[PDB]
Amino acid sequence: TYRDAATALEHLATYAEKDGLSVEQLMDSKTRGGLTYNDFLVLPGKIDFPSSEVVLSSRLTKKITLNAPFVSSPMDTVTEADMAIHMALLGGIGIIHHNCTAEEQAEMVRRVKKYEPLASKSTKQLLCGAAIGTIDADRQRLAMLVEAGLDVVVLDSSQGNSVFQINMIKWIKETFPDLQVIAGNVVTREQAASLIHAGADGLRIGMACGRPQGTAVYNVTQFANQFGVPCIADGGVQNIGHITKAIALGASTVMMGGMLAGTTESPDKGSIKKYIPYLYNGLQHSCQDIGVRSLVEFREKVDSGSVRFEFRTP
Amino acid sequence: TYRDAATALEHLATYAEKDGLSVEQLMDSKTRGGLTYNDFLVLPGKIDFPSSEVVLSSRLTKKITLNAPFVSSPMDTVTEADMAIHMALLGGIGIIHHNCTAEEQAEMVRRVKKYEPLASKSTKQLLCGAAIGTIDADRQRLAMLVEAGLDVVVLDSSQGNSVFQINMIKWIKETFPDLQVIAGNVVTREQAASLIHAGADGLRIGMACGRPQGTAVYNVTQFANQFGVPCIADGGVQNIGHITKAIALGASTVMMGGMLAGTTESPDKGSIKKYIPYLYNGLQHSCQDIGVRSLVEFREKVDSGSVRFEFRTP
Amino acid sequence: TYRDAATALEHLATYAEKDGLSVEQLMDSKTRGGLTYNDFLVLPGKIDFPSSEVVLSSRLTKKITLNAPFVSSPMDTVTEADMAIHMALLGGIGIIHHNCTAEEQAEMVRRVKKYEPLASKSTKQLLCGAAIGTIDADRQRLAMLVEAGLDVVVLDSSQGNSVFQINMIKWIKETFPDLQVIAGNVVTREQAASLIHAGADGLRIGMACGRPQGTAVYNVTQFANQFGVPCIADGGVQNIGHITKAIALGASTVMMGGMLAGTTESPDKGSIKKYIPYLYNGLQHSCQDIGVRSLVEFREKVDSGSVRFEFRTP
Amino acid sequence: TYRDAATALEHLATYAEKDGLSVEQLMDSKTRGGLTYNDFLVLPGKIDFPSSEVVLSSRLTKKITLNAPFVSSPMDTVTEADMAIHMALLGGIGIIHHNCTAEEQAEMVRRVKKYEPLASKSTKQLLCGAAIGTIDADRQRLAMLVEAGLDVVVLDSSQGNSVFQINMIKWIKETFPDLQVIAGNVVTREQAASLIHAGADGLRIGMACGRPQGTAVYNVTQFANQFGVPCIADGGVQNIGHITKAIALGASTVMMGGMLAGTTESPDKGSIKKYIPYLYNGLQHSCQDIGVRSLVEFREKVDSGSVRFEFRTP
Repeated sequence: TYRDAATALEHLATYAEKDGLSVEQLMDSKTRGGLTYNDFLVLPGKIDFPSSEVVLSSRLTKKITLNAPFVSSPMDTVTEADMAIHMALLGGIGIIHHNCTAEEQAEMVRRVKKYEPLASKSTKQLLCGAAIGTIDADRQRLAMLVEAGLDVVVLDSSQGNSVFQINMIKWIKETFPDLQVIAGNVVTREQAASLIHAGADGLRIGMACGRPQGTAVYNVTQFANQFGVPCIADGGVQNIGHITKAIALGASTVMMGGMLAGTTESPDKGSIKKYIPYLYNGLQHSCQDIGVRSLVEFREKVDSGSVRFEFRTP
Repeated sequence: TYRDAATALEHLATYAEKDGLSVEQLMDSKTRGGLTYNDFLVLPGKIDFPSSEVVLSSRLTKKITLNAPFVSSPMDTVTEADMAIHMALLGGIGIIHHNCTAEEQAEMVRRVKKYEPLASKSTKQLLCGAAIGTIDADRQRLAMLVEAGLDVVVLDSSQGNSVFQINMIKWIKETFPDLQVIAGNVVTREQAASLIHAGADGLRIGMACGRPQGTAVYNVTQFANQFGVPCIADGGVQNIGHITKAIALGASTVMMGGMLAGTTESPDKGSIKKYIPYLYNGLQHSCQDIGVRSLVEFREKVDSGSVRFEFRTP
Repeated sequence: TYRDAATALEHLATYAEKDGLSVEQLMDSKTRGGLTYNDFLVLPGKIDFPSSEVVLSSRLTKKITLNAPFVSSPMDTVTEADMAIHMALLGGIGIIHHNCTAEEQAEMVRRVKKYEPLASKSTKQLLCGAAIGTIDADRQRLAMLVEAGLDVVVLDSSQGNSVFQINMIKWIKETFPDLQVIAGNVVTREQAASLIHAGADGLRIGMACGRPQGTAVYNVTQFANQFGVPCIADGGVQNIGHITKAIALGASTVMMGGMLAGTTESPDKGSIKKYIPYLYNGLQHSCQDIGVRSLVEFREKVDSGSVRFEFRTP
Repeated sequence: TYRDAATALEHLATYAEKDGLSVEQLMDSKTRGGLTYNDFLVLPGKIDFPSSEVVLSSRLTKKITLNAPFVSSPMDTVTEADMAIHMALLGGIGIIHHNCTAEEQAEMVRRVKKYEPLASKSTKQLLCGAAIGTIDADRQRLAMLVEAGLDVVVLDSSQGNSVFQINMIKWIKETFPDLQVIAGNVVTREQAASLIHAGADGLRIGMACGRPQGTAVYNVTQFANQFGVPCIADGGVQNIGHITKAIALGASTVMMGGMLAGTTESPDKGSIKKYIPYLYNGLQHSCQDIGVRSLVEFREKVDSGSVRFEFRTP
């Protein structure tokens, strides 16, 4: 009559595929269309370890790795020296905004770099990022930032795939060889190809014209990750769920803007000194539930079709 | 011109399939995606009997059968001795919560078991269930519950497919052979396989990480029912419609939480002594409309493709 | 360069099919799922006549034809003698409700039948319908209604495909051969087959258990219309758009409940003497826009794939 | 290990198609159904020029080309001589409404034509359009409008594919050979074929009976543009996004109604003298982001599958 319980693990082989969808099946522009994080769930797996064991090391750029995938956005309502210092102490990084004079921006970088476990350090000084535009003036700005000790620059554009930005990337790589460059914003595979070819060390993802973020992250990273170019998901995550899903779909780090506005160190959500640990633990538990011991493993399992997904009805 | 009325039953054969969808067609993760109960309807069939004839006997675990598929959730706002006693008198069962000391929980079980037609009885005493965690302490807790006469234990976890829970299942089966074990929570076929292999007598279904309940119930039970492992649908049903659909998709019993908060016997919806009969009759009428004389028949008809469904637009 | 304007009608042949969807393509339970009237639009065609020319004659049952497809529902808030008289004068019909004693119901019928162009007449007296249940008592009720001059009886059930209703149909046909019987409610092809086989002269369409109305109307009528059994759409139309779409999908007449509550003749929307003409003209204009000169033509064009449809996003 | 950055542009060839959907893939009535502008996004491309270089010249009719695709609707709340004069000065055109006597309408045209860079001019006088019906009286009306200097007439109908309108088109072409005729409204390929065959110089797109605008625009223009018959999108655009998408899908110009109600020159949104430049620049930037240097190029790129799209979930 009924099947033997002892055969339950073996009986999974009478099925053509694993329960749920692979990421490739989920992210089908032809059938499901463009997806946001709220449009799907990640299915749980097997828990064989405590969440405390989960490693969250994350590539920010080709040469920079953080102990956590959290990056503060270059918004004048979010990141200044205070934010950048405290994000780095907590294992992420801060991208200092450029709605300020070049001198003011360099002094903020200098404050971070002069500041004295999970901590993001270069020099042994705290890591610092900063945003610039691709206007002629930003060349002088960048030179000042580099003089102040900048580790990574983010080129700040709604539409990054431009001759202006490509030229800026090429100039930076030639002029400041030790500086890591994150280009963007991009939402398509073609945009990604163009800026990778130009010499980008990382990409920033998000945008009549635009693209649903989940679909953007998947299609850009599916291409970029083949070139070892890590991507930042910058679509305005609001919670641990959004962060887990951004990474699931291919992002290496996640940019936090509105999420961090209102915290103590922003220029009330309280202190980042509590909030980032809360997110860090939340992401450890997400990985635990999914059955992966690191974000590197998480990426590998998803790309192999081991991690499964389900599309959600409205 | 027009076809003869006398040929109407025979003309149904010029059609390739029955009107509406089979459950397999409905629950397609590739086309429709993940479904909740509100996303579909069960199509009516042929009424050849009064609703009063409908039998609602339901398997709780491999060895325990109830006269009705109603199970009270182990929530400190829902089930205590009062609830558990009255659920059992009405042909269902109550799972006593464990947000309390082990001694307090055992005394609540003892109250149920010492209490003196559709009634759920073991000993001739009322059936009682209780929830525990899978922490080391819960081993001592369970021993106390068993001493008090416990018939079935529910392992209480958001994500039940863990080494901790698997170990707990194996220990219980070896230590308390006469005790029935319901494992969970699970939402996937793989999770179900793992806990069935470990020795579960039943599964509890429901859950960044999770799954729409209709899809969860279908895919877990489609696997579990082959092993004679009955599943409890625990996604928070709110009405008779939800209960009918949970069972349609494969659930053997349904867990009621919020539905029963506010009733007289919970620790105003009035008395369960009225409400459960109301639900019992409602489910009889649902079965009647669908054209099935029992929940066993209902399961068989659905799995054979006889019972039909329709997906609902928003 | 550009194509000649003179060839525009001929160039439509380089296309594999007409623009938009056929009704069969629209009403696909596998792809689109279950549809309501709000989920689609009828595409316009070619206007070659004034709307005043549009004929709205509609089959109520195998033997009864009305000058307009409007039927008042058997609700004690909608149809009594006043409503039924005035609906018949305007070319539709009224189904008198049965939330009343059999004597009271017969007197209401008698009032209609004794009352002295588009007018619905049998005898030369106004046509009258009435609802009954399928309980033993309704046999005596029906005998009284028939004595009072009843032309058509509607069997009033949420789920009409029952042994009780089948028995009632067979008894009526044998006992009152001149009486037309509308059976229901049904939502599926199988239910329709059963009640047609029993001897129904018409079907009433609409209903955990149920079906989206557009899909119900299409699938029931696609079957029933082959047997010359006209169907009433009873899903609670609210406007001219709903009425046009119900008929487009296969309904022969449309039942109005809530639409007519609040009018002067119901037991403020004003007088039916104004409202029905307003709907009558609205439906003429709908037919005009679609390019059909009658509801008979409308049915034929839709079933041949000439009339086209478009599914609407939310 | 990782792929070389230098190969990034070449690696795009291992993919079967470009990222995102072609317009033909997007506008599938069978899979996605009927779409509105809010249901999709246009994907960004490569920026190789400043937005100021973007040319927005747009065909209004076979013989009339405007410097911008903006047309004011013939609504008595939107277009009169003031509106029409100022729209023409800004490189678009105004269609004067006909909820007025024929004499009053002709005097409004006369005011435009007698008025003394991007400016729309015929004679060297400002271009003027006007709406008429297809009633017998409108023949005398049109003669008066033509005497006043009318350049283009719009036949004003909810459903333009009628013998009345076809007759009117043929009469106009024969009687006033120098007058350009825009026929409509149409929403289908068949309606378009009929009015093109009759002699229309342009079509106006938009409409129980109707069609989602994005789908209407695509299917009508995909046919009409082959005959060099430019189409006006008249579905009530509200913003720059709507305007960009209407043109993306095939429209040559866009009609603005509600958008322009409340402006200074309508019979507060301020002056059109500011608002139209704002829209003009917005559309230049949209084209820039997409990577096209003109609306002619935009049409060509979209029809070739170069410009890509993404369907948006709710």
